[PDB]
Amino acid sequence: KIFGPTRDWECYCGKYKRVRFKGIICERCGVEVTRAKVRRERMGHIEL
Amino acid sequence: DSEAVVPADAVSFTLLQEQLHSVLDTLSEREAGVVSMRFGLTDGQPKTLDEIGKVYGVTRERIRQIESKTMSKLRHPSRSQVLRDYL
Amino acid sequence: AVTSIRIDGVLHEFTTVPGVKEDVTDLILNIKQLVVSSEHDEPVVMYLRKQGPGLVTAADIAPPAGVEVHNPDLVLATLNGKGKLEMELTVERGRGY
Amino acid sequence: KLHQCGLPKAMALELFKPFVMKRLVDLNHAQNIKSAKRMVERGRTVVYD
Amino acid sequence: TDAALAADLALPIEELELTVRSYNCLKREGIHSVGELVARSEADLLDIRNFGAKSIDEVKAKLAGMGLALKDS
Amino acid sequence: LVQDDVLSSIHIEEHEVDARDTKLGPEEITRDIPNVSEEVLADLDERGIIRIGAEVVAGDILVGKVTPKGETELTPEERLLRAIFGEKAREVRDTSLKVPHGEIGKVIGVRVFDREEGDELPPGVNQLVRVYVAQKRKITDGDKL
Amino acid sequence: AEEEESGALRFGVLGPVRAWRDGETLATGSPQQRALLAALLLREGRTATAGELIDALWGEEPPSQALAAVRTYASRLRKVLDPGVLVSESGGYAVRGLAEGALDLARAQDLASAAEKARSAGDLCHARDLLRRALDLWDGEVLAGVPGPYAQTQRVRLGEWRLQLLETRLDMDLDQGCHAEAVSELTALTAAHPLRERLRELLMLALYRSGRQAEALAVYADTRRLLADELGVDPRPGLQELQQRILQADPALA
Amino acid sequence: AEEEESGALRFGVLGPVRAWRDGETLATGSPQQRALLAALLLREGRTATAGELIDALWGEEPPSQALAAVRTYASRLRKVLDPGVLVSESGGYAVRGLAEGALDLARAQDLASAAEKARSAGDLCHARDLLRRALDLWDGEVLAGVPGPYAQTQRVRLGEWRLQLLETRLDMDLDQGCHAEAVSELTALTAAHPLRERLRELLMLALYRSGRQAEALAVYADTRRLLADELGVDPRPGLQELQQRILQADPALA
Amino acid sequence: DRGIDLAPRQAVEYACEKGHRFEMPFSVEAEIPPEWECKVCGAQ
Amino acid sequence: KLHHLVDDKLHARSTGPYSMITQQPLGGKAQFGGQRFGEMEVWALEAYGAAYALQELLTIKSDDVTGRVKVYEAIVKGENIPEPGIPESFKVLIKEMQSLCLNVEVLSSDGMS
Ligand SMILES: [Zn+2]
Repeated sequence: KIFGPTRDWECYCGKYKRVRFKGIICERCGVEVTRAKVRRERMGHIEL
Repeated sequence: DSEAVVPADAVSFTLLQEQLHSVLDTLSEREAGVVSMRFGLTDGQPKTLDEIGKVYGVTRERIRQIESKTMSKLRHPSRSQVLRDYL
Repeated sequence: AVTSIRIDGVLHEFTTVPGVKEDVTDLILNIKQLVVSSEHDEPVVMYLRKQGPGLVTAADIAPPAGVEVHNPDLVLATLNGKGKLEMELTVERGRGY
Repeated sequence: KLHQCGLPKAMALELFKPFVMKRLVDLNHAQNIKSAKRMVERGRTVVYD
Repeated sequence: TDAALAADLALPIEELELTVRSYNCLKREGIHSVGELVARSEADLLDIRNFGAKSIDEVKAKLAGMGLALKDS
Repeated sequence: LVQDDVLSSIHIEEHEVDARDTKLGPEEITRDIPNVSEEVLADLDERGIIRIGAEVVAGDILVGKVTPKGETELTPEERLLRAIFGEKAREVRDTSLKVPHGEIGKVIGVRVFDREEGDELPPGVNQLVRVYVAQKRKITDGDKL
Repeated sequence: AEEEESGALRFGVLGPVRAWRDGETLATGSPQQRALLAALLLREGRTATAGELIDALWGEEPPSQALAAVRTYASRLRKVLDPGVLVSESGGYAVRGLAEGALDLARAQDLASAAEKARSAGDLCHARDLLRRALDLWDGEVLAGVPGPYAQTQRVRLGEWRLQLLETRLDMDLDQGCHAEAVSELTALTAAHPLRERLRELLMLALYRSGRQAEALAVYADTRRLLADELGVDPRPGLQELQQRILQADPALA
Repeated sequence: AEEEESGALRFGVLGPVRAWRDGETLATGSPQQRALLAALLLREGRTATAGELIDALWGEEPPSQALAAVRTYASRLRKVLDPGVLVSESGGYAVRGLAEGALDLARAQDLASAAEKARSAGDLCHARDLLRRALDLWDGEVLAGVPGPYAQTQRVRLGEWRLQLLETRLDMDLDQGCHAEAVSELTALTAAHPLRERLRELLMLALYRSGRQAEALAVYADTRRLLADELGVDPRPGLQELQQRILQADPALA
Repeated sequence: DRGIDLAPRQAVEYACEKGHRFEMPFSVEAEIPPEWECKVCGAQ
Repeated sequence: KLHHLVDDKLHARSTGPYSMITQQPLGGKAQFGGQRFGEMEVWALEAYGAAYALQELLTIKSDDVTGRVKVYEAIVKGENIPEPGIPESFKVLIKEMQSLCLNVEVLSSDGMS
């Protein structure tokens, strides 16, 4: 959800496997459908 | 890493796309049109034989007959070496 | 000179024949020293067969017509009591190496 | 000469492989790129030429 | 006119559009091109087995339709 | 020193592969390698083992192991190509053991271990195969004396 | 008449397509549903789908409502025939309940196989009797009044199958020495069908075994001039060998 | 009939979708249900995940919430088949308990391998019997009435395999000395499929020694005309070569 | 990525108790949930 | 006859396996790797003044994921070599520094990036 999907254009809950509706947010799990290389550039944070 | 893109694979994919467009242009215009929609080659969505029977206006019998004729024509060994190695 | 061989019971040159005191590669080395003459343009297959204890020599080979061994005293292998050696030597006519 | 070096066949094939496939398709020894790669991996004499 | 004669010689025997008898007779001997028949002299096709005068007349009318002639004719 | 076999040596190179039951399923050693010509698999046995004494080259097949499943996201172009040619119904990936580049030799010995037999194996794996390839390297350019 | 079992449903496709029930014909009706029934009958019990049946029977151009037409044809067949014979399977239709020997096609294949086995075993009389009883199952022209390209294809297939059955019966009758009817039937076949030259080769064998020589050479000249005029290719080496064996008076053939 | 043991559950994919439970039928059900059972049958007993089966039934656009649909299809299979013949692992579905001869496809590969082994050994009678048993396996069109482009893929694959199997059958029939049923089958198949070059080469080979030359080259000319009209190219060089050696009439291959 | 038409997207505004407002897209066919997290502070 | 043989010392690369943590090609004879282009190599190429050769050895032929595939495509198709991008290892450096609470931002002449 935070860093990005591990496959290409897939989401965590197993739905939205198709490439056509890219750039949308899944309702079940919130994972943006996009490339797997975005996990090389997306960071989060820890609140202390 | 298995997720790393292989340049040979991408070159093979784009050449497969170009050669598929070329062999589609090789066939007749109407046959190219009907095959472009059966597997939805033109767009991201394939279409059924009843779905294309309204815009073009033919029976299920005739549309599946010309479809199977296109598959048989592409199944001929002449138009195979351009695609057999492409798997 | 001999350019190809075949031994019954042997699938590659790195194994050993059951019943000879040295391995197959040493037999390859001994075959290379065997000098022959052949007037046939086509490859000619000789035959080598020896059974029982003894010492197989180049004279024990069986050459066809138009092929003869010229150094029959050359040692090839040594057979014990359980030695099986059937060998089809091919000779070809050529020059150089 | 002063400006020459001698590469082996395998080295020059693996270094210049994409150029070899491009020229093979240009010289139509193979029908397409995949067949050119197949010949290069197989290593026929036309590839060396 | 070099391109025209090259195209005429390069056409196969299927474009002749004539009877099966003469086509089978010429393909039996191994002839598969119009220029191959052109290079043949009169005695080359007058010695063909089961090749009557009707086949020769039909072939002559055919080539006359395409406008060319035989060798030394 | 080349024609008299003076300076030459036997070089036996060992490299193995094993079959394991992963999450998708267990890979098997077999004969029916997908999407390959029959001539490539001409020197295999029934259980997927290269014959003892089979001459091998770079890129050749030694033992035929098929990956039980890979992720299937077929493009419409590949879908219609599969419809044209017809593809085998089990979806398998060609991850069988092949000879590395620039290596030649004779298969001089094969060793097969099975989980179903009494032989011990590491956890997870089911079949383990070892293939020895031997070449008689002669002296040539670049050898160090 | 000895196999006329009570309650057995029999069908015939070697001639006009008809339905027989206990020796009584059934109202087949339209020739088009007859074509559909023959399409299901010619498979020797093998099933089919509706789509392939329509594509094979109705050519490239079916009308806009072919599915309702084939459905009502099959429904009419369901009234006229037994309900259990015609069954629905995955949207397709098939003929079931066919007993052994009821269909003329399956009986013809079985008798041909039995004749081949008897010929391999040396029983020539049993083989010729079996394939003469099988040849009596043909009711003239195959598929009378049956339209469609499929009808033409199986018409040609059954015609050449009958012709080759007659050819093998003819050659083993020549081997049996009964040339009197064989010569007349060979002449009738050559007059009817000038295309299958194995029949003329059997005619050469019959003429050589009969005794006359000059007429055989006249027939050879006629065959040669026809294969020169309409074909023009050289004669087969087997035909030339047979001709030179006839000319050399080989006592082995006589 | 000799392999009908007690407790045997026979499955069939080469013909339509059916189940034989010691001689009595089982209702395989919906066309999508038939496709699901066939897709489990083609995989010789994988645990195949739910998404893969969903793709196999429908392809690119399966309805979104139809995972429970495939669940209730699995329930249908479990209540119409044995409770233990179908077992689920990690959400995947798997049919086990399939003995030898239970699947006609496994028997088909077994018969093909046995025929290949007999051809390697040079035997003819046993190989002919094996392929005679193999040609009795298919019943009509394969995978009758099942949706899914996946099903189309194994349909065309099994059809092509059947084409090469009949090519081998006709080839050994020609080489062993069978011509009449050979030319009958070749004519029937070229009537069914007009654009196969290999079967027309087989036509040329069969008619070349059975006593038929004019219609063979007529069919060849028709093939050339259709191939020029639909493809506009030249046929394979092996064909022209086969027609060439035919023309000089070599008796070497007699 | 050539010739592919993206799904239509709608803008739905989410507001938290701390007053943070952010815009993120939803698919037209996708159901709109009234419950979501905050991009700034993670509040409801 | 030493064991430093020539039949195994030969090793060449066109496009093989790549490292995971950074997108440079990996190394090793058995793994189809690429020869390391060390620091003194870069010093020598600076000394020649050959900016383009050094720049492409550092960007085009390694660690540019949008560059290697495009260059392979351009070579096979026959067109000219495309312009290089930014090596992925520098982006790894930026992401590493940005996680040590160092506000590392790249700004161009007009503005930020
Ligand atoms: Zn999701």
